Amino acid sequence: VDCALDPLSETKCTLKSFTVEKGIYQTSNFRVQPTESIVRFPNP
Amino acid sequence: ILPVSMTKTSVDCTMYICGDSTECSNLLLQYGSFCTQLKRALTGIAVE
Repeated sequence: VDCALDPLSETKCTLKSFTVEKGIYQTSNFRVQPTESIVRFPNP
Repeated sequence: ILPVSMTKTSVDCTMYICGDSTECSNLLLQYGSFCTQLKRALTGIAVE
């Protein structure tokens, strides 16, 4: 099984079974990627 | 008076340890994944 194919695949990856019982499985986190980057060096 | 529940609390691995640090996030796992065990115990805290 792939560990990042589908959420079920990752749950199998973490609890380490293909016969996984019924329950809430926190796997990992997520933080939304930076939609944009702004840089302003101090501004004759 | 009886305190019955702590605050369920969790830590992100990279976001805490490295956040934006790509070098830290990369070098974290090669040094181990302690945060995983930290976190199962924390999740157990919460769920128990």
